[PDB]
Amino acid sequence: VQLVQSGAQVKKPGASVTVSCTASGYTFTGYHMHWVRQAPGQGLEWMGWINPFRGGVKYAQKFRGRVSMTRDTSIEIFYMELSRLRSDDTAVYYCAREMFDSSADWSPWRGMVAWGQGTLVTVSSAS
Amino acid sequence: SALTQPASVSGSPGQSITISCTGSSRDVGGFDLVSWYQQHPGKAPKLMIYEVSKRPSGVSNRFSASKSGNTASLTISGLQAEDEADYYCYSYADGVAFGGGTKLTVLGQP
Amino acid sequence: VFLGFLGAAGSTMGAASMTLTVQARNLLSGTVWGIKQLQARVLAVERYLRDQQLLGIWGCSGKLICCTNVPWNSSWSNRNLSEIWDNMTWLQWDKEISNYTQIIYGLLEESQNQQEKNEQDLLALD
Amino acid sequence: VFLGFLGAAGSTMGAASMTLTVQARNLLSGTVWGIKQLQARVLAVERYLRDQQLLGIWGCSGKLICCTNVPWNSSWSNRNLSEIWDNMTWLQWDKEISNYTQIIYGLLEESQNQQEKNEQDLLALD
Amino acid sequence: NLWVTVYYGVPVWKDAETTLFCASDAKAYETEKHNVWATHACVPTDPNPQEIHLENVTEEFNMWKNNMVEQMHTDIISLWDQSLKPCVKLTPLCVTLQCTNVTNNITDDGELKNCSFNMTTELRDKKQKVYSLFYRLDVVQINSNKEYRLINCNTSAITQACPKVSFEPIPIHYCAPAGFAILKCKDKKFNGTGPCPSVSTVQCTHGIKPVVSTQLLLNGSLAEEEVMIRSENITNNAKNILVQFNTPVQINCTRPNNNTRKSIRIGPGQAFYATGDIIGDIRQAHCNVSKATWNETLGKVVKQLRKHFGNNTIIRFANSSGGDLEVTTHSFNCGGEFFYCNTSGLFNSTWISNNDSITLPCRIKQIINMWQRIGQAMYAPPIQGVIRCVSNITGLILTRDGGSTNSTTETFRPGGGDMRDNWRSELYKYKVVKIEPLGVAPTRCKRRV
Amino acid sequence: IISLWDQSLKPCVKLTPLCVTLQCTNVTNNITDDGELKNCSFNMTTELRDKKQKVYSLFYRLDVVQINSNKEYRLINCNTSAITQACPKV
Amino acid sequence: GPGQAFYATGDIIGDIRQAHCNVSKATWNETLGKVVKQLRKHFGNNTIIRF
Ligand SMILES: *[C@@H]1O[C@H](CO)[C@@H](O[C@@H]2O[C@H](CO)[C@@H](O[C@@H]3O[C@H](CO)[C@@H](O)[C@H](O[C@@H]4O[C@H](CO)[C@@H](O)[C@H](O)[C@@H]4O)[C@@H]3O)[C@H](O)[C@H]2NC(C)=O)[C@H](O)[C@H]1NC(C)=O
Ligand SMILES: *[C@@H]1O[C@H](CO)[C@@H](O[C@@H]2O[C@H](CO)[C@@H](O[C@@H]3O[C@H](CO)[C@@H](O)[C@H](O[C@H]4O[C@H](CO)[C@@H](O)[C@H](O)[C@@H]4O)[C@@H]3O)[C@H](O)[C@H]2NC(C)=O)[C@H](O)[C@H]1NC(C)=O
Ligand SMILES: *[C@@H]1O[C@H](CO)[C@@H](O[C@@H]2O[C@H](CO)[C@@H](O[C@@H]3O[C@H](CO)[C@@H](O)[C@H](O[C@H]4O[C@H](CO)[C@@H](O)[C@H](O)[C@@H]4O)[C@@H]3O)[C@H](O)[C@H]2NC(C)=O)[C@H](O)[C@H]1NC(C)=O
Ligand SMILES: *[C@@H]1O[C@H](CO)[C@@H](O[C@@H]2O[C@H](CO)[C@@H](O[C@@H]3O[C@H](CO)[C@@H](O)[C@H](O)[C@@H]3O)[C@H](O)[C@H]2NC(C)=O)[C@H](O)[C@H]1NC(C)=O
Ligand SMILES: *[C@@H]1O[C@H](CO)[C@@H](O[C@@H]2O[C@H](CO)[C@@H](O[C@@H]3O[C@H](CO)[C@@H](O)[C@H](O)[C@@H]3O)[C@H](O)[C@H]2NC(C)=O)[C@H](O)[C@H]1NC(C)=O
Ligand SMILES: *[C@@H]1O[C@H](CO)[C@@H](O[C@@H]2O[C@H](CO)[C@@H](O[C@@H]3O[C@H](CO)[C@@H](O)[C@H](O)[C@@H]3O)[C@H](O)[C@H]2NC(C)=O)[C@H](O)[C@H]1NC(C)=O
Ligand SMILES: *[C@@H]1O[C@H](CO)[C@@H](O[C@@H]2O[C@H](CO)[C@@H](O[C@H]3O[C@H](CO)[C@@H](O)[C@H](O)[C@@H]3O)[C@H](O)[C@H]2NC(C)=O)[C@H](O)[C@H]1NC(C)=O
Ligand SMILES: *[C@@H]1O[C@H](CO)[C@@H](O[C@@H]2O[C@H](CO)[C@@H](O)[C@H](O)[C@H]2NC(C)=O)[C@H](O)[C@H]1NC(C)=O
Ligand SMILES: *[C@@H]1O[C@H](CO)[C@@H](O[C@@H]2O[C@H](CO)[C@@H](O)[C@H](O)[C@H]2NC(C)=O)[C@H](O)[C@H]1NC(C)=O
Ligand SMILES: *[C@H]1O[C@H](CO)[C@@H](O[C@H]2O[C@H](CO)[C@@H](O)[C@H](O)[C@H]2NC(C)=O)[C@H](O)[C@H]1NC(C)=O
Ligand SMILES: *[C@@H]1O[C@H](CO)[C@@H](O)[C@H](O)[C@H]1NC(C)=O
Ligand SMILES: *[C@@H]1O[C@H](CO)[C@@H](O)[C@H](O)[C@H]1NC(C)=O
Ligand SMILES: *[C@@H]1O[C@H](CO)[C@@H](O)[C@H](O)[C@H]1NC(C)=O
Ligand SMILES: *[C@@H]1O[C@H](CO)[C@@H](O)[C@H](O)[C@H]1NC(C)=O
Ligand SMILES: *[C@@H]1O[C@H](CO)[C@@H](O)[C@H](O)[C@H]1NC(C)=O
Ligand SMILES: *[C@@H]1O[C@H](CO)[C@@H](O)[C@H](O)[C@H]1NC(C)=O
Ligand SMILES: *[C@@H]1O[C@H](CO)[C@@H](O)[C@H](O)[C@H]1NC(C)=O
Ligand SMILES: *[C@@H]1O[C@H](CO)[C@@H](O)[C@H](O)[C@H]1NC(C)=O
Ligand SMILES: *[C@@H]1O[C@H](CO)[C@@H](O)[C@H](O)[C@H]1NC(C)=O
Ligand SMILES: *[C@@H]1O[C@H](CO)[C@@H](O)[C@H](O)[C@H]1NC(C)=O
Ligand SMILES: *[C@@H]1O[C@H](CO)[C@@H](O)[C@H](O)[C@H]1NC(C)=O
Ligand SMILES: *[C@@H]1O[C@H](CO)[C@@H](O)[C@H](O)[C@H]1NC(C)=O
Ligand SMILES: *[C@@H]1O[C@H](CO)[C@@H](O)[C@H](O)[C@H]1NC(C)=O
Ligand SMILES: *[C@@H]1O[C@H](CO)[C@@H](O)[C@H](O)[C@H]1NC(C)=O
Ligand SMILES: *[C@@H]1O[C@H](CO)[C@@H](O)[C@H](O)[C@H]1NC(C)=O
Repeated sequence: VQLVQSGAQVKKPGASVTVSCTASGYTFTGYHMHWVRQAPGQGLEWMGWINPFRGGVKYAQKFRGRVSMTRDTSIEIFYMELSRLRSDDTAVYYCAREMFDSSADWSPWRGMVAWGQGTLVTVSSAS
Repeated sequence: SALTQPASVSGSPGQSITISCTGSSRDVGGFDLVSWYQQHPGKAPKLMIYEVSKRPSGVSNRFSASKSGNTASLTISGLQAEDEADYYCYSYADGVAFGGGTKLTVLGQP
Repeated sequence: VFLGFLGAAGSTMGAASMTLTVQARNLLSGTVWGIKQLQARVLAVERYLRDQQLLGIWGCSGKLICCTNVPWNSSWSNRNLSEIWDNMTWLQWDKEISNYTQIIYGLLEESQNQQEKNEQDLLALD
Repeated sequence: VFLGFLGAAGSTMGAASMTLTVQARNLLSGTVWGIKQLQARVLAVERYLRDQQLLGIWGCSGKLICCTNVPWNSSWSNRNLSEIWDNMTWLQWDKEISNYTQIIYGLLEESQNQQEKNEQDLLALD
Repeated sequence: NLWVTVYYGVPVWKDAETTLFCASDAKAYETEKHNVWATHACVPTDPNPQEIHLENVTEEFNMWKNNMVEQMHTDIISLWDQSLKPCVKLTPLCVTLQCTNVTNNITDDGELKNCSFNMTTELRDKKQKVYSLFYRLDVVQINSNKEYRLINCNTSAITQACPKVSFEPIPIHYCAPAGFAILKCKDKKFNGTGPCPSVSTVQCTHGIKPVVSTQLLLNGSLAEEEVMIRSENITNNAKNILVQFNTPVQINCTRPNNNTRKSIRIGPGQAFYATGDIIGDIRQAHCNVSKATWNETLGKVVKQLRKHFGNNTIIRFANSSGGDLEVTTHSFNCGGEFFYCNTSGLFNSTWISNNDSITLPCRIKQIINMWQRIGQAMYAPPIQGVIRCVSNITGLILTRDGGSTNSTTETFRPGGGDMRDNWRSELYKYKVVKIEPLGVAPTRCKRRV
Repeated sequence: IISLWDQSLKPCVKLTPLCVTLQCTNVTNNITDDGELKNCSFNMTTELRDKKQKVYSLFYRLDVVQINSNKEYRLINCNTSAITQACPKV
Repeated sequence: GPGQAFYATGDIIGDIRQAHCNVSKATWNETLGKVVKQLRKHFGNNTIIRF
């Protein structure tokens, strides 16, 4: 399995960044997808999860209203759009495949077995 | 974060170390799915301890995980220079909550 | 009593010993999406004949009653008659004795029909 | 002895009579390309019923052992008991009697059950 | 000394799974309508639906580990596919549609595209120029005017549901063969899991209307006594909250546009029913819900939810987070064409301690790919005249939102999408069991030699 | 095996519109090749029935046969028989 | 199609060679010889077997 992401992006404060994570080597419509955010030098932060079957999404409280997660099951690509970008959003973003299927043997949260290469978004008021 | 980890732990090669993940009674103690990810500097993390004690594939038996009340613990046996990376705790706190992260250093200056 | 199919399910084994004629009669029930009914009515008759073969290879050859010469092993839940026929129902009974049914059937068929049938044959051969 | 299915096929007929229980239970075994097993397990149930119906239409109504009042005719490979029950096997037995097996069934079901059941019916007529 | 005795036909059942057949009512048998979607060869139901009741019985039910819902889902999907296959294929409809906005004035929103295209006629030599009125959710622009093409002309083979069939959910009784029985849990308070006090036996279930809907359980069965909140894992928020109402909430959904049907011939013996010019006023579909009834129903639901989470807490509602059009909105079929009402005005309230109707915008989408069957999409033909249907909301498929370091106001948002929950609302009180009529038991009896 | 083979091809893709006049040229190679690699370019019907697509492929010599400017080829068994692509998911 | 994809061979990346199948000449010689020793049984006491 492989999760290939886009390249590093340079966005001004107040813009909207759209990152893409393409999956390869498994059934696309049977595994959840977590979106993880990490500021360089800080801890790990979670944003939301996508269920590719009908694309049922659930965001984190810190980014509910800003973040929008969708997917294209034809190309098998998850898309994450982030609006109202601030200087804090300068960070690396990862797409994490769930360890197991969400439909089967999944009551509780567990597993981020596969990750992406990570995309670094740079938000600074400089020109 | 919802969890509190040591800022940085250290150990001698070949020994055993215990990293503590301190959470409340509704996140770590209330469920049994504290996991441990291995994040190398500048790379994507890797799940090395899923469930609460079990480990996923690709990870040897050098890692173990236990839970006492609301305090989880990751024990590393036979430390090696390859383990000089970050190790993050993870718990289901009515959602997704991660530990503050702990920098591991073996056979090296602080 | 005739309380319908499985009517005496929760009743004691002593009382459920008279409803056996009911839960037997309802054991046989007299394209696409129509393969279901055919496969189901084949599985039903196959299961019924499996149970009937198990019953025939025992010293019963008949329904609703049976006896034999195999003794009740003291290890298999040693109790009394009222302690089983009046203190429990068939559900709790098979639940607590869902251990030995296979070996019990094996002994029932082997030690009896391979011995008592040949015994009858040799006592009639004279 | 329990030598598995067809365990004592090559053994003597006298000893092969003590292994009929393992082969009496195994005669039932509990889209496209799935039609194979669905048309086979409907053949298995229809085949076993054919032998059971014959075992019922005859004066047996019993499993693994049956004795009838039809006297053994000398024309059906007249031999002795020792010359057959110990010097031959069930494999060799039918190979020489595969001439009258269809008519042997006849006099064994007609002259027996249409007579001894009618004689039993008139015996209880009083 | 005791001896074993064999009893044949003992009251003994064991959990198992088997191919359950059907049984339809013979009242709608005169409504053949050329092989109605579901019931074609469904054997007639029981004229006397004998349902035997039991006592001193307890069974460990499980509506989430039930294998009847899986059988029902697979049977519904297979029946849908087999009813779609003999219809007309719409593979030549994938052409560059020269689309303009419908003949209207300003303040239109699209949502009604007049599209003209070169369609093949009967004779393979000649061609034909025909027009239709699609919906914006059904077409997508390919990039002089604006050229469009059907939404499922790049990832799936579109098929038109031949209109001789219908979509009316007909009562389907999933019945078990001989040697199997179905256990009905006829008690009032039953969360789904655990032992059931009142376990009765039956040949099979009641009339089940296989309604395919999201965020709202239309034409469903009501709850035993009061509103019941059923979820697999209360702590899990992803678990779809299955609410069962006691009072059915009336909902009147109307497609007011008077559509005319044009029967364009795409091939020899191949038809194509397209939307002609809309004769009358150009309005949009809507679903009225009496605001007072919906309010009091939401009040009952929050009163019951205040039992599973704390003594007293704050419950908040909001419109769906995101995803495909079939989850962010409430999807259902009214008169043969499926459409989606966004239902933002139905989940807005907030409860802490203590005459009109609400109108929701409904968008229509004729090209459908329900059940996410990638590679096989359906085309819903238009329906002549105004469409009207008065349904009863009897359930809610909600989902709890994630918590926080401290959570005093839990928010619930509509959801679902997976149609297994629509069946778990009916197959929750049922379970199939196989009979083990053989029983060994000790007694003083002993056969002779 | 034969009956089980056909039931694995019927749900796969059909290539009846595939074999059009193929402008096959030899792949980029030097002398002493043997052929065995035909770079064929052909018109193919895209998703839209109206528009067409000019796409190429690399067929083998045993798959194409010249029908009779450069040489033009077509699939070998695209007379005679309806070619069917074994959908590669299996 | 719509939604029907002819998987075709794109440009061959790398060096252009042809397929082959290797077989240990030590084993294959010995294997065929073991067959001749058995095949000579069915045709004379000693005859010339040619492959
Ligand atoms: C919940 O239960 C409601 C009560 O049954 C039900 O409402 C009825 O739904 C039917 C259709 O589902 C409505 O009937 C339509 O009436 C028009 C006018 O005559 C017919 O043209 C239409 O037939 C269509 O014909 C097409 C061509 O043959 C065919 O392709 C279509 O499939 C379809 O058959 C229908 O007969 C009826 O008016 C509604 N009654 C009312 C007032 O409630 C709801 O739809 C149902 N909801 C769900 C989610 O199923
Ligand atoms: C079959 O046709 C359907 C209908 O067109 C089609 O669905 C659409 O596909 C497109 C792409 O194939 C989707 O568009 C994407 O949407 C996301 C939304 O977040 C965008 O991020 C994508 O790229 C934009 O952003 C990038 C930044 O990361 C830019 O680099 C890029 O230039 C874009 O600005 C892209 O626009 C679209 O959402 C779907 N949805 C619809 C309208 O149905 C389907 O994919 C087709 N399938 C195939 C491949 O046959
Ligand atoms: C579909 O296409 C295939 C491939 O083209 C085709 O199979 C071939 O058909 C041709 C005939 O159309 C066959 O050609 C013959 O081959 C033999 C052996 O090499 C030659 O001897 C023949 O030469 C002549 O022989 C006779 C001389 O007196 C006469 O009969 C006549 O003059 C002949 O020209 C001739 O070339 C070819 O062998 C097959 N084989 C291949 C390559 O597949 C198939 O028939 C087509 N199906 C159709 C047309 O429905
Ligand atoms: C969608 O587009 C088509 C194509 O333009 C429209 O069809 C055409 O509409 C015009 C305007 O009504 C028709 O013209 C007039 O129609 C009346 C009908 O009684 C007739 O008496 C007049 O002599 C005149 O022809 C036209 O005939 C009609 N047909 C075509 C294909 O040209 C269609 O109305 C549009 N639909 C909507 C609602 O936008
Ligand atoms: C839940 O409710 C929100 C709020 O209504 C819905 O989203 C919002 O919908 C409005 C109306 O369509 C959008 O407003 C319009 O936005 C465009 C730009 O996108 C602008 O040009 C128009 O002038 C107008 O302001 C609004 O942007 C949109 N989003 C937000 C952030 O408010 C949402 O879709 C609802 N969800 C469901 C499932 O119904
Ligand atoms: C067989 O013939 C085809 C068609 O000529 C060859 O494919 C084509 O090869 C050329 C290069 O020789 C490609 O051109 C380049 O494409 C890239 C695409 O990003 C573009 O950036 C360059 O400017 C340039 O145009 C061309 O795209 C490619 N395909 C097509 C449809 O023409 C093929 O390589 C030949 N076989 C072999 C094995 O060489
Ligand atoms: C499925 O839902 C279950 C809901 O009961 C959940 O188990 C329960 O989780 C709560 C916390 O949310 C535990 O509560 C407290 O239990 C002891 C008390 O000393 C300590 O572990 C903590 O203080 C904890 O908060 C329940 O004990 C626990 N179990 C029961 C029987 O209620 C499950 O974890 C959920 N998921 C799974 C995998 O089943
Ligand atoms: C679904 O429809 C409702 C209709 O009320 C939308 O709700 C509001 O609609 C008005 C229309 O002028 C907007 O101004 C508001 O912003 C909408 N939202 C709120 C919170 O009042 C609702 O947004 C629609 N959902 C969509 C568009 O997906
Ligand atoms: C696709 O169709 C076009 C139709 O024009 C073909 O174009 C002609 O091809 C011949 C042979 O190479 C040339 O002599 C003509 O000059 C071309 N016409 C034009 C207008 O370009 C084209 O060759 C076809 N492609 C294939 C390989 O099938
Ligand atoms: C097929 O031919 C028709 C001819 O009518 C093309 O339609 C053209 O004419 C229509 C009538 O005025 C216009 O409404 C169309 O916009 C116009 N199309 C063009 C070329 O601009 C039609 O486009 C042709 N092919 C298709 C299906 O695109
Ligand atoms: C429960 O027990 C009563 C007697 O106490 C009996 O009459 C009744 O039939 C029992 N229920 C069942 C289902 O057997
Ligand atoms: C009785 O049980 C013992 C084990 O407790 C077993 O060894 C013995 O064979 C059993 N006897 C019979 C009659 O099965
Ligand atoms: C039978 O009893 C033994 C001993 O308690 C137990 O280990 C075994 O699982 C039982 N088998 C069953 C219940 O089928
Ligand atoms: C062969 O004959 C011997 C005679 O003692 C018997 O024991 C054996 O079972 C026979 N073979 C088989 C397997 O029938
Ligand atoms: C015995 O054989 C003779 C000669 O075939 C025949 O006439 C007679 O009917 C037979 N008797 C029986 C019992 O079949
Ligand atoms: C029975 O024996 C006769 C000779 O007496 C022979 O012709 C006939 O074919 C035999 N039938 C069989 C072997 O079924
Ligand atoms: C009206 O239709 C035209 C034709 O496609 C389109 O370009 C335009 O945006 C539409 N306007 C709306 C949104 O009503
Ligand atoms: C229902 O009750 C049972 C028994 O207490 C419990 O195990 C289960 O988690 C509850 N959940 C539901 C389905 O509401
Ligand atoms: C829908 O219409 C019916 C009459 O057909 C009426 O009884 C009902 O109250 C209406 N429901 C709503 C939501 O207004
Ligand atoms: C529902 O009724 C209560 C009581 O009057 C009121 O406080 C609340 O605002 C109402 N909510 C809605 C949605 O109208
Ligand atoms: C939702 O509620 C707010 C008030 O809290 C109101 O302003 C808004 O209009 C409501 N939503 C809709 C669908 O109109
Ligand atoms: C609500 O309407 C549906 C329409 O199909 C009907 O089946 C249902 O019985 C109605 N509600 C009640 C409780 O009658
Ligand atoms: C080119 O094609 C012809 C005809 O198929 C073939 O004979 C030749 O070997 C190919 N290659 C070269 C190098 O000419
Ligand atoms: C095939 O490759 C393996 C691995 O290198 C080697 O051991 C074996 O001998 C080879 N076989 C042949 C036929 O050369
Ligand atoms: C082939 O190998 C066998 C076994 O080593 C040997 O006897 C034989 O002479 C060999 N043949 C040749 C031609 O070398």
